[PDB]
Amino acid sequence: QNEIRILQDKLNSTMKLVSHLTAQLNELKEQMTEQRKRR
Amino acid sequence: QNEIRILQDKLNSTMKLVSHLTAQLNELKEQMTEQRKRR
Repeated sequence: QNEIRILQDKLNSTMKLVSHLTAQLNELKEQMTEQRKRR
Repeated sequence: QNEIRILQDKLNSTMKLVSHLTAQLNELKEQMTEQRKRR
């Protein structure tokens, strides 16, 4: 049961990592938009 | 006591996860605003 709780925490961490990846993609899109605006 | 410190670290991680969820919601709102602007 303690391992199951740890597994649930790991799943939450995986969800956070997925959100971080989405944030990184958004940052890349923002950087591309800034570059286009500068040009 | 060491477990209590680990629990405190886990609570900090949970707070970070909550902040990450808020950031994801903000990113979704930004994406919706960008879509509305494009339309």
